[PDB]
Amino acid sequence: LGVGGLDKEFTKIFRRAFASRIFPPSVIEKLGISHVKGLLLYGPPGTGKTLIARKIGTMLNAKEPKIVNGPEILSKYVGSSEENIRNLFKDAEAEYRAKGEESSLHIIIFDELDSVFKQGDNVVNQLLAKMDGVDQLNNILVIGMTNRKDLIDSALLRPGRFEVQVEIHLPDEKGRLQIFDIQTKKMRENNMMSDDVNLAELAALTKNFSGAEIEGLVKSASSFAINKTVNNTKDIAKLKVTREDFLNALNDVTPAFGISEEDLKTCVEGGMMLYSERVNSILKNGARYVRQVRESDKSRLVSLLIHGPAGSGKTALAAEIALKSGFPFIRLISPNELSGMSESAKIAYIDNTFRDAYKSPLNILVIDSLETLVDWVPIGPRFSNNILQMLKVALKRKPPQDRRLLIMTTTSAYSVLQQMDILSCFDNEIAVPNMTNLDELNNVMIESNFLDDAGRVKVINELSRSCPNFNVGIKKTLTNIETARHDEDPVNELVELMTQSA
Amino acid sequence: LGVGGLDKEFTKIFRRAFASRIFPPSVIEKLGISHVKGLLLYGPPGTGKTLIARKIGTMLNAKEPKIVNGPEILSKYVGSSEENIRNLFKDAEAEYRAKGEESSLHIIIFDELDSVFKQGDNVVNQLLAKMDGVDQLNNILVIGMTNRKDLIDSALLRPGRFEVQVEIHLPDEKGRLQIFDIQTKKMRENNMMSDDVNLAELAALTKNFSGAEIEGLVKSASSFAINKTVNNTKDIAKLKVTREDFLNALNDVTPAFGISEEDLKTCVEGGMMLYSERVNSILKNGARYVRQVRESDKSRLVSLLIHGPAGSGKTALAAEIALKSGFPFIRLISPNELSGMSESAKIAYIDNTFRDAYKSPLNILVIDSLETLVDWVPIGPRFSNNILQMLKVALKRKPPQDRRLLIMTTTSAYSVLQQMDILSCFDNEIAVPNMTNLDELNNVMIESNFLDDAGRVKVINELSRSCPNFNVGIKKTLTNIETARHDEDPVNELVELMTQSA
Ligand SMILES: Nc1ncnc2c1ncn2[C@@H]1O[C@H](COP(=O)(O)OP(=O)(O)OP(=O)(O)O)[C@@H](O)[C@H]1O
Ligand SMILES: Nc1ncnc2c1ncn2[C@@H]1O[C@H](COP(=O)(O)OP(=O)(O)OP(=O)(O)O)[C@@H](O)[C@H]1O
Ligand SMILES: Nc1ncnc2c1ncn2[C@@H]1O[C@H](COP(=O)(O)OP(=O)(O)O)[C@@H](O)[C@H]1O
Ligand SMILES: Nc1ncnc2c1ncn2[C@@H]1O[C@H](COP(=O)(O)OP(=O)(O)O)[C@@H](O)[C@H]1O
Ligand SMILES: [Mg+2]
Ligand SMILES: [Mg+2]
Repeated sequence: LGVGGLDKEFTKIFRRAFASRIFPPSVIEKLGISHVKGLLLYGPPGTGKTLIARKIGTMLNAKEPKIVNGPEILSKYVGSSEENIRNLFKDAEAEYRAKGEESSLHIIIFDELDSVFKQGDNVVNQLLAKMDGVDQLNNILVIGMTNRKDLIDSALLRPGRFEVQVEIHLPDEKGRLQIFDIQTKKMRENNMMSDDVNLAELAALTKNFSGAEIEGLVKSASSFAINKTVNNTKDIAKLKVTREDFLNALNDVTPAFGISEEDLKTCVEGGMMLYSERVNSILKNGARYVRQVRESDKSRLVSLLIHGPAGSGKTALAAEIALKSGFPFIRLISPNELSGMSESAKIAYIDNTFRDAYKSPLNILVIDSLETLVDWVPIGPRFSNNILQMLKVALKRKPPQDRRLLIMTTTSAYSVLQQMDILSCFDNEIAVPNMTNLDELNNVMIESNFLDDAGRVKVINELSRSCPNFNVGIKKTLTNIETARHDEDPVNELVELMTQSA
Repeated sequence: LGVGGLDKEFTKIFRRAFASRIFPPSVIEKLGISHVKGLLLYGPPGTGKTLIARKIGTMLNAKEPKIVNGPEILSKYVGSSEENIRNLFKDAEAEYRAKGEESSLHIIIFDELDSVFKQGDNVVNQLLAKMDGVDQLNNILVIGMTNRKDLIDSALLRPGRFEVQVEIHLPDEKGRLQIFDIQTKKMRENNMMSDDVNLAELAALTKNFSGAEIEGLVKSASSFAINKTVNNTKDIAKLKVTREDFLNALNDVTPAFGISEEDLKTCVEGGMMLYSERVNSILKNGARYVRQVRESDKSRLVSLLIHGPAGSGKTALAAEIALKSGFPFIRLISPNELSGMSESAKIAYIDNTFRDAYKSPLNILVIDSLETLVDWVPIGPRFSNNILQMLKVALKRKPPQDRRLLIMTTTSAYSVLQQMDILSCFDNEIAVPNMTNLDELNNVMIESNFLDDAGRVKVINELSRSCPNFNVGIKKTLTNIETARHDEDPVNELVELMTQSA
């Protein structure tokens, strides 16, 4: 037919809404049943809802559907907006006067149905009165479509109105291998496709692409072969695309529900040097929870707290554990995203982020500096109570239907979180200490190629009686080393910075 | 073609948006790909985004591009505003009905697209309908332009809408040489340009000029040579522009993204004298960080705190370090800039200043009198929490894309910042102490010729017995020395003032 990967939920639509339309009225009169008049489809954008609503009508040989946009009718002035509602059905009315129950099936698509409620009452009255009032047309069938099911009021969902509802899902790996077979077909039968490409590879790499994004990949890959030979010449009738084109294109289309990789990675890491055994222990703990979530049925939600002094290195460890996990979906929430929003906008940004994490089979979330998102200042104290009560719920709600996620949160002010008592949310606590031994500083000096070994010995010797007991974080230690590299005499400056920091 | 310095952007634009229009229709119908309908260009103003749109379309010999300006739609009356969106496409429809699919390309430029969202839903919806709806045209391509990309709703950026996005940067030194080649062409071939000029020099002095400001320079340098002949004369054919005429024009034109020279030099500095050995060490240690930021790869953000008593000389040291750096971009934020603004306007002025600093290769910021920007007063205490949380984030965010900057900030209220808990933001702290020795008072008098030295002994001989332990700042000392000079008995006046001031 033309739609891939929906073979299950395709069946249910036909069974309830259309199979009754195939039989002639005389056997329907024998049963005394009455045709359903509304259907509601919901799911994430770009998944092919309209494609279903169009392709089904071809099997009935029905009229090509009318299509309407909510925001248009709502943003039009009330006058033509009002009169446009009544103008719609005249065709479905007209053939009913001419032919009645022999009349051909009519269909109307009403897009963005939630836009009416997210603030059309006349439209809702008129739209119902034509299908459920006394002026009941039997010709019509209205398809509603929305991204959010929770905004539509139950007054529309009682029987006779929108009585059947279906959910559309992102395609799994068996499905993307079908969607490639649909999109590429014309390139294959004309032999414009090389034979080194193999679609069983491309279905595995496109780990989370939706249906609409796979076209962008095919179209983008094809655009290299054209540009390779332009600049009105021969070989126009001899063009081929190559597996090289199908691997360059993966850099020009970036998926939604993907990995934010210019965050983390190049931004959050300036090193990772295993100066002490305690670092190896923490990275082994972090990697164990990542596999427990992958390989267990019994725990779909885990959340961890990472805490310690300021500048001790918490955020780089939370990112390093994530990039090695390989999960399809990763995002973070940090103060850099929320700057300049009003409080009423901040709560909507947090809420929308969690609504996305319930749509992929595996997920990670990172929350950076929880004490800063709440606006804590100790002089009052002053803080936002509305934002605190949002997070306190979101950390306990479990995702639906065997989806699962791992949450990691970091803080510098454990004494304050204990005073708000929210510590009943977390399943475990990981503590990060500062540096405290001169042997650890020797490892840092070696690993960063400070200077030749004759110099490093004197620096350790000098501190060994000037300040044997110092206590300083790794973030500051790597700064003092880097400024002394540029002075006249590093050995006599680095000691003076470290004793000031001690 | 006549556009310079934008090599890499040109390939990326041509490959995706236009190459598909060059091949014959029969081969595109063979592949089955579909033409891209929208392209988004963003960057700083005056950098040739509109220029590119005209000069690309001439290679296709397409029709002259229509132009419409966002505020010219929005500020009209709604009725004629609404009608104009329907009017704009009338030509593209009419040719399509006459030619069908073989119609020539049409192109439309939509300027200040970010004006529509910062409040347009009708005009947004109608614009989408012509490119994404049932009535979608194949003849059009729509070019969008913005400066503040983050104001675009991501609903515009999904496949099929504004699918491709490109950033235009300020030119580097390899590029500014090409712009002078283009702009001077007519002057050189008519021989109206002297042989004493050297375009490879002027490209180096125009250290941060944008393309639109080099037109202003070349025009202004020509106006001197014209005016030199008027008050209109015979022998006009003798004209030449000369190297000196560019050196005079380079004072009449001043760029954005340049030094705020007169607000640093004339206001903040009023004599710098090396009265004591502590002052040599602060300037030496301050000049080290300026070459760390210039030369090191691994550190791209640095922030310093300068703190100490009132009137000690803190603001004059911050400006003296800046004016010797030679960095291209320098600015300061001080209470004089924000006086009389509303709290909702103060936050907007601070935010916009940091987003300019992220566009140049090297930058400095001075943030003066930190406890005054917050309005802190101890009787309540009262202060603004919304401004404090604006600064606490902005001091930690690293600049994008291998750019770098140095931040310096000054305070008198170290005992208060220790309560607001913001001292984790700063990498090093510099202390500026008061005067305490009569050798320091002697050095200040010698530098400023208070009076002949046979008198100058007596001031110290009396203070040495009247009150040796005087403790005063340099700001008050220079004020006392200047008011005694105009008296009848300078010796007693200065001794009295310093004894009282202590
Ligand atoms: N083994 C390590 N553990 C932690 N950090 C390391 C290690 N090796 C190098 N680093 C570096 O130390 C710095 C730690 O910075 P980071 O921002 O994570 O500190 P932080 O404690 O989170 O700061 P804040 O408390 O202000 O959030 C980074 O530049 C990181 O590359
Ligand atoms: N070595 C020096 N260091 C600092 N200032 C000096 C020095 N020599 C002369 N001056 C002069 O002393 C004055 C110091 O004034 P300035 O406004 O910098 O004080 P301040 O510490 O900023 O005062 P406030 O604490 O109110 O900001 C300036 O006019 C400056 O030119
Ligand atoms: N499962 C699928 N199989 C084939 N094509 C698909 C599929 N999903 C999306 N598409 C393609 O993307 C478009 C259909 O999705 P569309 O209806 O535009 O998204 P939405 O449902 O958000 O309106 C068509 O161009 C269609 O060919
Ligand atoms: N890269 C460039 N090469 C040559 N001239 C340029 C360039 N960029 C800008 N100019 C000059 O600046 C003038 C105005 O630029 P404009 O296209 O209006 O910039 P924008 O549209 O981004 O404001 C142009 O007419 C042109 O002569
Ligand atoms: Mg942190
Ligand atoms: Mg000052």
